[PDB]
Amino acid sequence: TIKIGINGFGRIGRMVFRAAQHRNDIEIVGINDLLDADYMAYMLKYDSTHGRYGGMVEVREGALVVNGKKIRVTSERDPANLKWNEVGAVVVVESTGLFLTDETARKHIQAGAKKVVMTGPPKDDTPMFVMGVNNTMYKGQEIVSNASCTTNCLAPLAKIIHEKFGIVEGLMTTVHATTATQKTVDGPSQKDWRGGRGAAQNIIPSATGAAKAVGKVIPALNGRLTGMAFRVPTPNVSVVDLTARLERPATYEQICAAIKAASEGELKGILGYTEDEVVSTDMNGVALTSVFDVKAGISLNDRFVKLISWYDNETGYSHKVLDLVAYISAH
Amino acid sequence: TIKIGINGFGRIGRMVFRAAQHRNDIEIVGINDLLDADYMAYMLKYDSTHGRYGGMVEVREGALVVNGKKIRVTSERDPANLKWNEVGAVVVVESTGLFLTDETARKHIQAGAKKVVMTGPPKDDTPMFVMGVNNTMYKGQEIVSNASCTTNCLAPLAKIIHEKFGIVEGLMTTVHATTATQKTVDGPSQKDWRGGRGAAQNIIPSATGAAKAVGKVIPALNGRLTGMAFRVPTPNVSVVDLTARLERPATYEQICAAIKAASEGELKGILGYTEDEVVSTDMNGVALTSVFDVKAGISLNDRFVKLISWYDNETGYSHKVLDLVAYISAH
Ligand SMILES: NC(=O)c1ccc[n+]([C@@H]2O[C@H](COP(=O)([O-])OP(=O)(O)OC[C@H]3O[C@@H](n4cnc5c(N)ncnc54)[C@H](O)[C@@H]3O)[C@@H](O)[C@H]2O)c1
Ligand SMILES: NC(=O)c1ccc[n+]([C@@H]2O[C@H](COP(=O)([O-])OP(=O)(O)OC[C@H]3O[C@@H](n4cnc5c(N)ncnc54)[C@H](O)[C@@H]3O)[C@@H](O)[C@H]2O)c1
Repeated sequence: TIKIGINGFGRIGRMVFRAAQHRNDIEIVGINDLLDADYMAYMLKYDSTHGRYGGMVEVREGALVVNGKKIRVTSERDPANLKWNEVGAVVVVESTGLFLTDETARKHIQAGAKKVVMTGPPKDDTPMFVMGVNNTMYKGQEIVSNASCTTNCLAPLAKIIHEKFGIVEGLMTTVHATTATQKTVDGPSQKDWRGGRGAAQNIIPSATGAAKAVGKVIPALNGRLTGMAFRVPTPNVSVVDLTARLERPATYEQICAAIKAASEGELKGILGYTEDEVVSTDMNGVALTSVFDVKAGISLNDRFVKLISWYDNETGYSHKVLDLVAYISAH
Repeated sequence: TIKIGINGFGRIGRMVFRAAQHRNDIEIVGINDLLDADYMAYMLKYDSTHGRYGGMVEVREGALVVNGKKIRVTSERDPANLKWNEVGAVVVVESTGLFLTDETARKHIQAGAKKVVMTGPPKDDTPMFVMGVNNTMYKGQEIVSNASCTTNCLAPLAKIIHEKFGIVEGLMTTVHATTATQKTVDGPSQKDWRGGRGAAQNIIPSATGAAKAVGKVIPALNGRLTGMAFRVPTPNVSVVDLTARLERPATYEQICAAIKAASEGELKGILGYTEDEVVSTDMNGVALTSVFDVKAGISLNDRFVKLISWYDNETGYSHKVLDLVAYISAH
């Protein structure tokens, strides 16, 4: 069993925790945040988006006891102090949002861990992996990134479309749920002025590197994709809108058939497929990283198409963080 | 002044009413809905989106008195019974959403009006006009349409881009505010299943003919544009995202300069321009039909670009309804 630590018990930290509770191959042995143990237990027990936790949670002698297993709780702001080897944590999930460079993430190795997975795109040349797209390119690196939720939705889709028909060029928009970085009412966001504006009141444009990042995980698409985002007033679940110019002609039904085939084969469990009249809440809790929406998209012609794919930005990404942990542990 | 009637005193009906109150060339002489005069006064007086009406509103002898002028209030379900001649209403704004064919709209002419402006796209081949784009093509027709809010946003933008650089092909997404057709909680929408789902809970994909309609008001673009929509949990203000392949190379700066020039010249008061870090609420109450957002869009390369333009779907469209009324009255 792979023993892991979580640094940052936030939306992703807690949903990674939840995702682990039905896996036999991974066990959480310690959690670090800026919280007392009793408060951590409360944050795990109750969830506005995903409902009440479906295990037993208690606090005993300053540790979390979840379904019988003791979990060390610490509140070290500096992860270099974490003594991960003392609880046998070999991989740390770095989900604070704050430690996205080699130097900062490597504090966990200074503290006794063997490997680290960042839960966001790096600010340096730390390698990014996306399950089902380029994870097999892993070369034993101690510190890696699982990219972003948006990259995890776009990349599996772009893989299939590019392999089957070729992407000459593509532009992406993601319509994305509100996140923790945003504000309830207009407030200060000195590095992202639009992102300070009240989240529930507004459609809020945002830059995103997620489309360009697809060219890092699919090198054939380097320079062939970019995009942007709109943040909107929903609490979870997002959607990619990819407008692509194709190398070779394909009707909309041929495109749908290729995606369906991929969802049943190579990308099973990663890329999914629906023909139902779905809305965002229908994807809340779905562990797929990309769910292609047949009826939502549209072709102008045989070489210019708009493709729509959903992603539960909390749940799917979190399950794939653990898939990446398992992958790098076996390789 | 041009004496007009309004049929359907809803979001558009009321915002058309509000748009008329600082024009000296148009006078509202009668309003029809399914409502008592006292309730109609209440609906005008108070508005969740646009605030309190800034005039005096009184009810006297079952008519509205607004700023000391008498306005007839009726509640005829069948517009053939409206006796528009009795109040001297020459043009009728048809804003119920129900009478979008020649035969249904023409009931107003049977009822004594001379011309009708439908406030949505027709279900038949009634001619559509967009101010600044094809209104000069008007040929004296009795029954016309002002198209949709979305077409009024996209058409002025597409006009500038096509005229300056040429559009090979384009695909549009609009991220659109909730409207009256939607439901507060999951409810019945037999002709539009997704649109029945709870509006405030969901991102809701939706079909729209607005991009294809641009090809009717700009014939050179026939067959070159299509698109779709996402409905999101905001009360007003929407945005167009146009992804276009260009006939000749243009930098993002050159594109912006062409839009700025059009906004100051030919399309002044129709298409606007901002370089600020705006969000949707900043456009609430803006009477422009298209507001180009410099910082939100992005070029992949000199021939493939994503262009973002806002629209207050209530206010902009309503002002342009009155501009069309004035135009058809003088031509
Ligand atoms: N929410 C999503 O949809 C999503 C999806 C994919 C990736 N991500 C990424 O994952 C990261 C976390 O996102 P989130 O949405 O979970 O954020 P979040 O704000 O919900 O969680 C961050 C947590 O880190 C804790 N924290 C802050 N400083 C700390 C420190 N010095 N030591 C320990 N804990 C600390 C906070 O108390 C909080 O519980 C970010 O990089 C984000 O971009 C988020
Ligand atoms: N709201 C927008 O953003 C927007 C923008 C552009 C165009 N439009 C179009 O304008 C039209 C009206 O839209 P809205 O959003 O104002 O709708 P709405 O539902 O707010 O208003 C419709 C009004 O018509 C009244 N009505 C219904 N049946 C009637 C009848 N038989 N006789 C008289 N009145 C009747 C209703 O009581 C209601 O007040 C629709 O075609 C819509 O697509 C709407």
